[PDB]
Amino acid sequence: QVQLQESGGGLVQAGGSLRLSCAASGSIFSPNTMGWFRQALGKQREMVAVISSIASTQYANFVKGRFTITRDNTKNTVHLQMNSLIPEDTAVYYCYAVDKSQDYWGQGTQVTVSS
Amino acid sequence: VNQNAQALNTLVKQLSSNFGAISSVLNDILSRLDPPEAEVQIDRLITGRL
Amino acid sequence: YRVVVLSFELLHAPATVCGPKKSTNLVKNKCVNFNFNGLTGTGVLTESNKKFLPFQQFGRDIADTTDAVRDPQTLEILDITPCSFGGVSVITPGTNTSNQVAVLYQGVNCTEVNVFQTRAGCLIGAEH
Amino acid sequence: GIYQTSNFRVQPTESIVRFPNITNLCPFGEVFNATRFASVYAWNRKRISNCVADYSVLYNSASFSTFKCYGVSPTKLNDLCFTNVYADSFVIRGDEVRQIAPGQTGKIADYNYKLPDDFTGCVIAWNSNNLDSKVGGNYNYLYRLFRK
Amino acid sequence: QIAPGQTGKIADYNYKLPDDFTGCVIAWNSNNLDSKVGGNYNYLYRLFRKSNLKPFERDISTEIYQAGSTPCNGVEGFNCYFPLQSYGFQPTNGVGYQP
Amino acid sequence: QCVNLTTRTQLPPAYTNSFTRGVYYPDKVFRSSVLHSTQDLFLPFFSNVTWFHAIHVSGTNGTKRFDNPVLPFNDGVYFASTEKSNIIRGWIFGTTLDSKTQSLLIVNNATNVVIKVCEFQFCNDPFLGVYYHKNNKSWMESEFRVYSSANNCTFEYVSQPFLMDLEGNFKNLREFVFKNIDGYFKIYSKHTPINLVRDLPQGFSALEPLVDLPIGINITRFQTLLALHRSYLTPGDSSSGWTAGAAAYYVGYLQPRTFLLKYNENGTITDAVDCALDPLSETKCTLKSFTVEK
Ligand SMILES: *[C@@H]1O[C@H](CO)[C@@H](O)[C@H](O)[C@H]1NC(C)=O
Ligand SMILES: *[C@@H]1O[C@H](CO)[C@@H](O)[C@H](O)[C@H]1NC(C)=O
Ligand SMILES: *[C@@H]1O[C@H](CO)[C@@H](O)[C@H](O)[C@H]1NC(C)=O
Ligand SMILES: *[C@@H]1O[C@H](CO)[C@@H](O)[C@H](O)[C@H]1NC(C)=O
Ligand SMILES: *[C@@H]1O[C@H](CO)[C@@H](O)[C@H](O)[C@H]1NC(C)=O
Ligand SMILES: *[C@@H]1O[C@H](CO)[C@@H](O)[C@H](O)[C@H]1NC(C)=O
Repeated sequence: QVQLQESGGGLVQAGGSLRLSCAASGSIFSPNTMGWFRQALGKQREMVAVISSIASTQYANFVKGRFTITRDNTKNTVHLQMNSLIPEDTAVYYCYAVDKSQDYWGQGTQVTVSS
Repeated sequence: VNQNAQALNTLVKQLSSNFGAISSVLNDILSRLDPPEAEVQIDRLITGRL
Repeated sequence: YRVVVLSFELLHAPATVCGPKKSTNLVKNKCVNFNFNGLTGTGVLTESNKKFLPFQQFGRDIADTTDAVRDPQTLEILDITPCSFGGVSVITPGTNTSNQVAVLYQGVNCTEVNVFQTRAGCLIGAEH
Repeated sequence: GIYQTSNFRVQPTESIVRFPNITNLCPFGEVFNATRFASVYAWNRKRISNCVADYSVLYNSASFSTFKCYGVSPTKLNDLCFTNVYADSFVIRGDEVRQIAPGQTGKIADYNYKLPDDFTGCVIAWNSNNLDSKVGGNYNYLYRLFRK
Repeated sequence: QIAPGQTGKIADYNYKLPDDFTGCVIAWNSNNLDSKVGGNYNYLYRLFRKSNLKPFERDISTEIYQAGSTPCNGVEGFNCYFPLQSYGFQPTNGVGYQP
Repeated sequence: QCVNLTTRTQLPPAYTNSFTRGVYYPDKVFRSSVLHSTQDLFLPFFSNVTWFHAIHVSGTNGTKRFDNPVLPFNDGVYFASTEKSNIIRGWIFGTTLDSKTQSLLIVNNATNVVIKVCEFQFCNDPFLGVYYHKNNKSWMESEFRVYSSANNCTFEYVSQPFLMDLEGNFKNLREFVFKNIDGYFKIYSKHTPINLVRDLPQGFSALEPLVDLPIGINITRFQTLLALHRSYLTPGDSSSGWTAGAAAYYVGYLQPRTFLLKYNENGTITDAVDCALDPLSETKCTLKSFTVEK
């Protein structure tokens, strides 16, 4: 039972910053790929960003230059720093642990930005 | 014949007694009460019927 | 935006707004769990020639058992009967002689259960 | 000899339920499918009683924006039986729909229709964009902003 | 809600204690340990499940529950909700809402 | 709107005997050839029931006035009516019978029944001004002068007439039992043609249940609604009313009793025993049998 812990969201005024975290535990076969996805009520899963074991970072055009992903090799965890927040980012975000077979999916943290 | 019929007639009629329970019907206690307090009412029926 | 607020009153008073009540087809001449107008039980149903008064919805035995009932949808009368039951005595010679046994089902027919039907019940395994 | 070892007992396999076939029904159609809804300062409370209320038509109809309920789950209304049901249907704005729930504030929640913190009941809304709006603006729905 | 024979979202949908429970329930307030100023949402709670739990039964399923008649297929929407909501553990909360 | 009548002048009470009348079916269970004991609110056997003329002519001049007093309602009422011209139309039940408390109203016109519970402002003398048409005379139009206003209505019931059309010694007995238990108002009724018996006849007729209504209000007092065929503006010297109130109604009060009811093979209560009447009935109830041996 590979388990993913996501934390660090909530309500933040426009222009604020937050840092969400996913800890992947269990099997998580070494050549894994951890990604972040967006879903606002009424829309689909929007690919926010992706990082592989190669250390390469891939970001979408929606949040150009605003969101960053950081890796922790010792615990094999991931933290996205979401800064310069805009009301268009009001959506629940989820983790995509590609692993090497049984793709895992997240539990969710609410991200709200409005004034 | 009369005494034996009376003994059985009394025996069946005792099934309708509550003996302190909420209902003489077991299905009206289980489906009107959570088991933890439904066993307190049912324990009054087994004792009465036994 | 069209809005309706449905405020529901739950008081110690009789109810006038009720939900729908589920119904199933009437399985006759078979051992079934039945629920007629809230009366729950287990047994088989048969067609009865009784004529209940229109207000009367249930039938009662000399004791307290309910023998007859009126189906709510179809106004036909149906009489209830207990799902068959009885003791299972084992007829055996001494085990030091033989381990072969015959089974007697007390007070039942030979359909619900080298078969010999007796007044005491249905005997299986013993030759007549 | 003979020995009574067990007790044979025919068991039932299926269950049958027979209730009076449903007939009487509540006038939700006169409420949710009504042609006209009153202004938010003369609210329509219609009393519903002595009829059977089928709530699956509403909750599974999916023709209403909201289905919020307080004190009762929305999937058990068909099982519960109530003394009375008060139906209040009004035309409001969407951003103000969040103001119809207990414990809330706002011009509607403070001035129009106050909901006590202890509700039991359901707020169900829709969006009458193709029913209540006209090209020139529909000003037949009046709204207070000031009270003592 | 943590005792034999009780009901509630935790009692039915979370921790299931048996009737014969030879043992002790022990608890203390964690206001100065578990709460943060911005709210600690690391503790997640289900409000919806298909059925009540068996005793000492533990479910970590994250499947989106179907509140309506249409299937959710792992995606929220109309009458589709994720199981776990987060908790507003804050040091200014009242005793009832404190950790 | 209501019309003021004359003072009732508090006519002295008059009683009569109820020979084994008022027995109703307690349950909806078909019982055949069996003796069932039920403890419930029944009218005692051989009891004093108070009887009132619908119209009483007692004055020296010959005044005709309705005798429609407001009577108490203690744990059920047995209302019997011996009439031939449909001059009794219904009843009103309540505690204060005004706008302060909710009240129940039952009326029967030529077509259906009207049952309401509202906050009626009942007048002192409610009635129905009742007149034929000029050409048909098959039916009779009714003008309701029962209540001044009605507010806060929470129930409405319409069904087939409780009282059949009675339109010359073919008197009919209508026996009703009204109970108010657990917020349900239960009416049991039976109708029997009678012949040459002024008072309640001797015999046994079981009252079939008529209707169980979920009003859920408090009832303490009740009144009887009458049909005014004559004119209140101009009272005739005589014969303007219906034969000086030959028809009458008897009211008895139910009390908690244990009854032994005998259901015959075809489902009807053919006999009853009141256990507290006489020691013989007590012996019958203790033996559960209608016959006792030496
Ligand atoms: C129930 O439905 C059947 C079939 O339509 C009908 O024949 C019967 O009269 C109904 N009974 C009532 C009145 O509930
Ligand atoms: C019964 O069986 C036993 C075997 O345990 C044997 O010793 C004994 O002789 C037998 N007796 C008879 C009468 O067959
Ligand atoms: C039940 O037993 C009787 C004998 O008493 C027999 O005549 C009858 O056929 C049996 N029933 C069935 C269904 O075989
Ligand atoms: C007994 O004999 C008759 C013939 O007379 C035969 O029909 C029947 O089957 C026999 N019964 C048994 C149990 O052998
Ligand atoms: C019934 O009334 C008569 C007088 O008409 C009286 O003598 C008798 O005692 C009364 N019976 C009861 C039970 O009150
Ligand atoms: C049985 O019912 C019939 C009417 O179907 C009736 O004539 C007869 O009197 C009833 N039996 C008794 C004992 O009254």
